[PDB]
Amino acid sequence: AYDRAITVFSPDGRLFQVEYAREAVKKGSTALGMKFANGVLLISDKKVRSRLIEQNSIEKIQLIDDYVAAVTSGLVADARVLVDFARISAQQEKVTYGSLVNIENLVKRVADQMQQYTQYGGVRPYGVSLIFAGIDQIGPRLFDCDPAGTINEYKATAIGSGKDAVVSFLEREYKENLPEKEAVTLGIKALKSSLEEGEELKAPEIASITVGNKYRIYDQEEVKKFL
Amino acid sequence: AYDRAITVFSPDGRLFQVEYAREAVKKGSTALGMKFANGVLLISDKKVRSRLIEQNSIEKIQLIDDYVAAVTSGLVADARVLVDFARISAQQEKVTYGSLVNIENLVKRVADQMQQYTQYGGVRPYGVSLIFAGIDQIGPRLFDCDPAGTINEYKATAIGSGKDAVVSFLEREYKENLPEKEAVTLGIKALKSSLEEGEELKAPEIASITVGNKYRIYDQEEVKKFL
Amino acid sequence: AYDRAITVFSPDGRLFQVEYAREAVKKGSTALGMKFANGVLLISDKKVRSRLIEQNSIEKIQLIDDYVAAVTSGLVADARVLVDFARISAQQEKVTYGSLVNIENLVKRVADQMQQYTQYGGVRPYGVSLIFAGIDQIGPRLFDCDPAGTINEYKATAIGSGKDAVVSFLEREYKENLPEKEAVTLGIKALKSSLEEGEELKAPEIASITVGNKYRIYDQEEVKKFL
Amino acid sequence: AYDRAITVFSPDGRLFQVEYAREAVKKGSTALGMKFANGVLLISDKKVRSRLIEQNSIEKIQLIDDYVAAVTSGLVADARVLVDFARISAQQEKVTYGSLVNIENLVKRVADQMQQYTQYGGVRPYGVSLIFAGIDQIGPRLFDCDPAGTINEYKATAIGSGKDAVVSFLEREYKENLPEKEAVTLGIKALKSSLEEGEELKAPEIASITVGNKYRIYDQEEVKKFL
Amino acid sequence: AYDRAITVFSPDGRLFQVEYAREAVKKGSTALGMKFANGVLLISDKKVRSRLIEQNSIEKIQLIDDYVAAVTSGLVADARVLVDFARISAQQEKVTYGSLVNIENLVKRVADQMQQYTQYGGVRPYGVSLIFAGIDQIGPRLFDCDPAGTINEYKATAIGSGKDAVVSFLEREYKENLPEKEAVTLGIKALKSSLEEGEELKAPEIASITVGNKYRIYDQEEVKKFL
Amino acid sequence: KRAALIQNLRDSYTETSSFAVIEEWAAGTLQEIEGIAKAAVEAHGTIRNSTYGRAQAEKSPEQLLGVLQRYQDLCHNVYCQAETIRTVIAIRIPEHKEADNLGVAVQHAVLKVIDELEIKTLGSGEKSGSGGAPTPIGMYALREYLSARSTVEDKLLGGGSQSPSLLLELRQIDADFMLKVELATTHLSTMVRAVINAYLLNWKKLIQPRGGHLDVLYR
Amino acid sequence: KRAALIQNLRDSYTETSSFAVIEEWAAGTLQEIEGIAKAAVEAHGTIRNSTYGRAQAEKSPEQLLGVLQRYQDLCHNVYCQAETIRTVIAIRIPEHKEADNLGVAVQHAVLKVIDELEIKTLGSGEKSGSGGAPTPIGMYALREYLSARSTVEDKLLGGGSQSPSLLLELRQIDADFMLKVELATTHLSTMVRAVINAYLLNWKKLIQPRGGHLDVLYR
Amino acid sequence: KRAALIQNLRDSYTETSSFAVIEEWAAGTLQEIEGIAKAAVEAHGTIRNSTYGRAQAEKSPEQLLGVLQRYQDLCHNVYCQAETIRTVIAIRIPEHKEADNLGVAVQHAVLKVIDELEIKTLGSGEKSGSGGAPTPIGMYALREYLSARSTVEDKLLGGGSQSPSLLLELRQIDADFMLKVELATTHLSTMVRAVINAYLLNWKKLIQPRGGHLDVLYR
Amino acid sequence: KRAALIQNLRDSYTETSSFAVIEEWAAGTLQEIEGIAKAAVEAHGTIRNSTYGRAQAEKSPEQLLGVLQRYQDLCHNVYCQAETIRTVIAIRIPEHKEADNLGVAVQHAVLKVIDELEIKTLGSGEKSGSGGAPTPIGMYALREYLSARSTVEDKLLGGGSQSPSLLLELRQIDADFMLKVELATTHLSTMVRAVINAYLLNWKKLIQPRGGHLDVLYR
Repeated sequence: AYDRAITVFSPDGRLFQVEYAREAVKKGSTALGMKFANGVLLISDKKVRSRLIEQNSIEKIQLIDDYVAAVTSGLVADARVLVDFARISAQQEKVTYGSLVNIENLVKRVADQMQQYTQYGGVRPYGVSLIFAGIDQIGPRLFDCDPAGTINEYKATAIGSGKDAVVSFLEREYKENLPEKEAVTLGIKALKSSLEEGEELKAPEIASITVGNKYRIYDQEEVKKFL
Repeated sequence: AYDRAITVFSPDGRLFQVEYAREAVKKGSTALGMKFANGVLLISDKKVRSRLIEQNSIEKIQLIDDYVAAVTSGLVADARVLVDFARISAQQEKVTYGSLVNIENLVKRVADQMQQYTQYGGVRPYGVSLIFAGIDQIGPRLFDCDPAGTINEYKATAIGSGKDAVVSFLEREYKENLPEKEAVTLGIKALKSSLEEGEELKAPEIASITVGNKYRIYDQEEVKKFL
Repeated sequence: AYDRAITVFSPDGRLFQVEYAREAVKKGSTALGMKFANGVLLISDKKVRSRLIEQNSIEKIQLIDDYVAAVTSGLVADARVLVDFARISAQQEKVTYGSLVNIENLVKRVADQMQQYTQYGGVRPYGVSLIFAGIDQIGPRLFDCDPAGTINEYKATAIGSGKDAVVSFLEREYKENLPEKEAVTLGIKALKSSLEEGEELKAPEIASITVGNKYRIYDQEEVKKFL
Repeated sequence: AYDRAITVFSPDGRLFQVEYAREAVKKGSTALGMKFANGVLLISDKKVRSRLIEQNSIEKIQLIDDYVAAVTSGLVADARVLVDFARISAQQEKVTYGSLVNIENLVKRVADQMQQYTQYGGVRPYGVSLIFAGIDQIGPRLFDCDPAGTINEYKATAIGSGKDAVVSFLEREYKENLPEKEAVTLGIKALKSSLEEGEELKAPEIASITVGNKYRIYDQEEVKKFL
Repeated sequence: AYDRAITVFSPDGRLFQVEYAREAVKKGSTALGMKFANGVLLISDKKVRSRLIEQNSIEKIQLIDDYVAAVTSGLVADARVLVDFARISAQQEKVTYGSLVNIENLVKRVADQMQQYTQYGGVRPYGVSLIFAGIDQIGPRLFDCDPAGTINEYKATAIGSGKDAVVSFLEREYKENLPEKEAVTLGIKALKSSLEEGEELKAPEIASITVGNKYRIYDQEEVKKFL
Repeated sequence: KRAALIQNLRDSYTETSSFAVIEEWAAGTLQEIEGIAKAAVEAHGTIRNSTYGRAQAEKSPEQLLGVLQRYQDLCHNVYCQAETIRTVIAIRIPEHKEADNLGVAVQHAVLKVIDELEIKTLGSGEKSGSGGAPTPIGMYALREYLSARSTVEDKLLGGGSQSPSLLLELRQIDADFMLKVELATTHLSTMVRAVINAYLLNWKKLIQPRGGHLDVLYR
Repeated sequence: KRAALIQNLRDSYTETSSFAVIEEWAAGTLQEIEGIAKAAVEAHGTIRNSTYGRAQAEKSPEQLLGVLQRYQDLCHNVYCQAETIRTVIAIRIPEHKEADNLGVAVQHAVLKVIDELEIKTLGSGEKSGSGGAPTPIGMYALREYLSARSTVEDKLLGGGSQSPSLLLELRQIDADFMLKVELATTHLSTMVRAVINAYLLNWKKLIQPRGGHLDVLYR
Repeated sequence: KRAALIQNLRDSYTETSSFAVIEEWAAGTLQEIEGIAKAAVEAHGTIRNSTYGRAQAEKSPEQLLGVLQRYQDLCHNVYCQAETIRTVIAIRIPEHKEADNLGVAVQHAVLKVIDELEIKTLGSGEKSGSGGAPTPIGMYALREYLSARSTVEDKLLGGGSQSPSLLLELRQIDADFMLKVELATTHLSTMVRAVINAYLLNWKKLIQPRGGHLDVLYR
Repeated sequence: KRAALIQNLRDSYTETSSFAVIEEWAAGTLQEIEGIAKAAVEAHGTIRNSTYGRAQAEKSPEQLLGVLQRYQDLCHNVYCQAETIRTVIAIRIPEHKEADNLGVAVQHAVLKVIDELEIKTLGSGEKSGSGGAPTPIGMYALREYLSARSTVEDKLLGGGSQSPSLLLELRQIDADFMLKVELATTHLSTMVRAVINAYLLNWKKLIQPRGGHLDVLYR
């Protein structure tokens, strides 16, 4: 009887409505990423859909800068509004400081925005989690921003329906500073071990940066190598 | 007990009110479109009504520019308010950039407008889906904007009550770059295979553009050819 | 349990509160109109009431200009507020463009106003439908604006409790470009065939325009001819 | 279950809350008025109360100008707030046009004010009906403004608990252009035939205007004549 | 089920919430007043309380001017906020017109303020009635302002728990233009006949004005005379 | 035509028929209840000032039979007269709507009260199945009397029984059933006067369940 | 095909069948109820002006048997005719939805009223288990009569019994069951006229539980 | 005229009649309950200090019969006096409205309490059907006594039976029914004093269910 | 694997099995109900045009036995065919959630209607415990017939009894149980056609209680 409003705690002291937005994230497809020797990558599972769909607009990975990028999971409407807010906040940070100096308060803008809606009635939260990744003045960054707004810097994570299984794999297999290729194949194995039996891993979008370089997205045949 | 407010998630994390606006779309008549060799078209089913009605104002297809057009399905009140917002947004994009440079953020404006109402209490969503289509600096475009706001670039789609059957047909029959006539007849067969048994396809409105040309709507006797 | 708020859809995706405003229209008396050879008319049934009432203020037909006029059906309070808004919007259109150039966006002003209240909580819709008719730069116009806001250009319509029976008659009897008198008598027969058995058609108010002329309302003895 | 909010229609399409304000009017004492040969009058029943009450402040009839006056029935608090708004709107009309040119949009100000509260939640309507009467540039006027805001020009009416019986009498007895005295005695007979058996008509306040003259209220002994 | 909101009428047309504020007035102690030969007085019952209380701040009678005064009954918090608003409105009337010209629209300020809260949701009414009394340009005044806002000029009244019994006494005993002393003793007898059996009338605060003079409050030993 | 059949029902059972029933209850029924109550008072003491034997198990007390028969005929008349008001109200229950049921609820309330009247006017033995109020005897007063008495008369006449508590049980059948008659008449007085109150305050909403002047609002 | 089977049901039991039942109730059923009521009135007084003996326990009262049989055949006909209207309404109950049930609630209300009709038309003995209204006799009128009479006839014929209250109990069986017949006919008159009112005011929502012109709103 | 009939009811059964009943309960009824309770106390010990045989199955205990008859007459008087207050409240239940039922709910509450009084004053055997409170004996005290005693007296007298538990069961009938009388008088004391409290605190809303000074607000 | 067992249930009892049951009901079951109804009509009049004696208590009416046995076999077949649809719906009741139960409520409603069908198809004697609708006979028609007839045949054959009401009670057993058969067939016609309507309008939500295209919304 308490899980109807965003502004009511429970006898344990729980915000169920926030947790149900977190459950809405869990219905999205798995997307992971990690940092390595001079840079970070991102991997995102895509169960291949209608060939009528222009492939340009089903990419869960999105460029928020030449030097910051992210991936979502959850509601697609809220997901797109969020990556829009990430882009606009990157531009505001870049115009007030001359450059996106550190990725952290880009994600703070996004995080405070997502947090505020977990507090006021008449508003629902965003049912999306986001994984940011890029290069700044400090180096490789990797965050995750959840529906409640909580951000944490990682060396590897996932989001989506697999998230527990992927972080379980990476929790016992990931070793830092892998050269890019070896890192990618480790992350592919991580993504593989989150599916159910009988499911064949289709082609997932994967993209990376190294320190001093810009973004690139591996096209489908460079992806096709690690199948 | 959770499908009463726009701002409440469920034990799965579902927004039923948004889904019921999507169900309100499903009660509208089928309308499809696809791109082809230098251009895009749109087809819209119309079960012919009262001859007292001036035919000028039952057109589901509407010109938002000489170079962008769309078609709706759902609530007719919200439908007209939406095509009005699409027109005004096209004019604002055209005045700030000199021309409608890309169709994409015309549809982003419409999308963000439709998304915002799926988040705040005291407001209901729009029960309309829209299919945009035109030529820009890039070329043939084709989107669909749903009640939640979600936009996706396609090479072919439908909306309305037939949508699943039409996208099921096009999913196994559509081949890109057809010369305009062959494309139209494929889309007519798509629209045919979505009706129920005994129903005869009446005359549907169909319109197209090619790259470098303006709009034209096939009049009823050019339509009458492909019956 | 969903027909209590204006902002809640249903398992089918219906807005019942809007439909109940449409039901509130249905309790008003029948009023019809059609266009003909150079002009449009309007007919409105009136079950004759208290002779204490000054007849100047029971006219369902109202002049929104010398060149636009309309008729209502539904709640009398909302009806008068609406014909006021139609008049004020005609004056704003006339002052920004020098003249009421086209009737269509006078009715767009009225339509957007009536639509907006079908979307926000804390406001109820208008329980009135309006039939606009006049001469513009284009020629004879004839619209109907319903509680949800939906406008449609017709060649003949009705509103009110008879509406289905009158549009059923006109749907099989109306022929365009009748000279004014013959048109009026057709519309009188239309209005006659909507009453119940035993009811005698009293004297209804009827008014018309021709292209290049102003308004006139047939007085009761010119009306008395067609009984 | 629908008669709790001002903003919810019913399966028939009824605004019960507005009708309940109309029922609140029905508990007030009867007050009538009519126009005659060059002018209008008003009659108001008063069951004589506490002799400690200064008689200057139980007058249901109130002067909104030297040339407009009215009478109320319903809630006494809302009644006085309404006659205040009538006075203030008379002064605003008089300052923007030099004089109270027509009584009609004084009553439009009052009517739009009373109508607005029948539409927005968090506000209740006024439970008062008002009968305006005076002389303008046109001549004798006589309106009634109900809780929903609906105004109508009459030649005779009542409001209050008797209203049906008085308008029933006047509906079969009233003849226009009576010289003032004969009119008053007809209205007294009208007021008499609305009471219940055994009740004796006490002394009612009555006041009138003729064209070109100001207001006057018949004092209790000029009233005492027509008992 | 309708006595929960300030904005909902009933099948009779009753505002129960306003009536319950009027019931909250009824739990306050009796206070009366009347006008006489050149002036007005006020009498207020006080069941004598804690001798720790400074007697300066249990006075139900309060000076709103040297030439207007009042007495309350009901909620003590709302009572003090109301006598504050009466004082501030007296000062605003005095600064815009040079002097408190007539007591009536001081009480109109207070009355409109108290009425407004009987209409909007999210606000409760004031549970206090006030009796104003003083000398103006006209002469002796005596009003009562109830929770709904309704003001009436009297020659004698009470408020509080006795109100019916005191107005019942004065309704058959009060004669106007008594010299001050005789008036006071009549009002004391009025206050006496409202108590219950066994209760002895303690010392009540009583104060008066005559025309051209200022205020004075009879001290306890001038009061002690009329016991 | 349907409106003809509805008007044929309502003109047949109308408000003057129901109010004639209410007038008959307000005068004659109440004094007849009181007369049967006083007869039960007198017969109870006539039983009380007596000591029985075998001879009182050989003849039925015709005075008690007459008191029971008078109460039974009263209950029959009150039931049929209540059914008259039931039909008058029930043929004016309007079209079923989810709102506008203000006067419809008045009709359901008054029909509920008349239900209570006739459920405590209709007869019942000791059912031993209900947790509510046990119904005072009703229609089967003389039936239940003669059954419960004939059992003890069979046990007393046969050789016969030697239980003196059986003989005093026969005596208690006589006194107890007259006592039940006077209890029942007191409660029927209460219930009849309650129904008279309910009709005479609610008859306007009973006949017109909703008032329609929609042409003032809807034109 | 499914729509063919639905149309096959609805064309078979239609609105003219239900309204023909309502016409038959509005004329013939009501005068037949009244005729059986007057026959019960006359037979009750025929029993009342009599004093019984052993000879009245030796032959069954064929007049009372005929009155009970007429009431029984009436209840059978009224039950079957009510089941006709039940089927007409129940084959037009639409697809189950959580909203749009305005006319569906009208159907449930009218079916609830017809339930009351046939639950007080179907028969029952004195169940002694219900706290509601005890049902007037119903279908088993002649059955309950002959059972309750045959018990007393066994006790009177056998040597026989000597209880005079048993003989007057047989007399009270005769008078009381005719009294129950006339009570039951009065209540059935009330209930039948209530159902006639309910159908003739609600038939539009009974046949069309929801009206659809969604193409005006949804295009 | 209708108002004449309503005034004829209310002037006939008024507040002074109901308060005279409350005065009689507050003094005399309570000491009569206490006297019957003390008589039950003494008779219970008179049974307790005894050992029975065949001779105690041959004569009914007239002292116990008198105690049961006194309690029975008390319950009759308390029932009729409660029905007086029931009628006084029930003839002042106003017009049925969906609001303004503040004092109407007071009337329904006090009638509910008087319902409890008379449902535990009216009599009942061991019904074995209810899950609520089993009713202390009520009106049928002497009836249930003589029935349950006459069964055991038939079994003891006939040759007779040889069960000593049957003889001690007769003894336990005697002691247990006096025990039930004193339990019942204690509970009736509690219930009567509760009803006296309810009336003396609620009589203003019982007689005036709503106060109307609408001319102050509606003019 | 669990999904294998769920698919093993659903492929075993599928929608074509349930709709084959609905087709069999829509044609053959209804004409068999009507044939047993006409046989009950004819047998009732065959009993009616007769006067009985001791000889009719010496042989059982094999024609009535055959009519009861046909109705019993019909009720068995209708029960098993209803249980088929019950299993088809009940093996597609989805995972229990606090929302998304729109089509789940359709399943509960249709199962509730089939519950009504089989609760008035399963048999019951006169239970005298329920306040709802007494169930028309059901499965135990020939059982209840032979029991209630054999009691009267024992009383008539033994010397035998001399009650003529007992003989006419045997006659009324014969006529009344055929009457109950034809009442029961009319009500079963109504109920079967209601269930056919419910399935043929609700089968889409019965088989798919919720539709999932969440990948459009959740990606």
